[PDB]
Amino acid sequence: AQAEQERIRMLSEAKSQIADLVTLTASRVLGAELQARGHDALIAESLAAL
Amino acid sequence: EQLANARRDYEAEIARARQEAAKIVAQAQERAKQQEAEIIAQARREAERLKEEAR
Repeated sequence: AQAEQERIRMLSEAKSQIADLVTLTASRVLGAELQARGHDALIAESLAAL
Repeated sequence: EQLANARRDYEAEIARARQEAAKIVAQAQERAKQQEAEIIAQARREAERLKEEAR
């Protein structure tokens, strides 16, 4: 039972690490896209609520 | 003579019973300890195998 619980914990930790790596990769891709296109296009979103 | 024989027989019976009980108790304790040690070793081996499979 302890081995099964450890396996479940390891699976959860692996899923968490995969999510963190995916978030880091998405952040890097978004940063590259912002550097290429330019953040100025987001300025129009300032009037959504303000 | 009858009194002496009765006393000797009672003493011998008590000694034999005590020796048998002590020997049986010691054997049972040794067997239990060996079984517990073997169980601990088997549990450790199973845990190691499960950890390797999970890794």
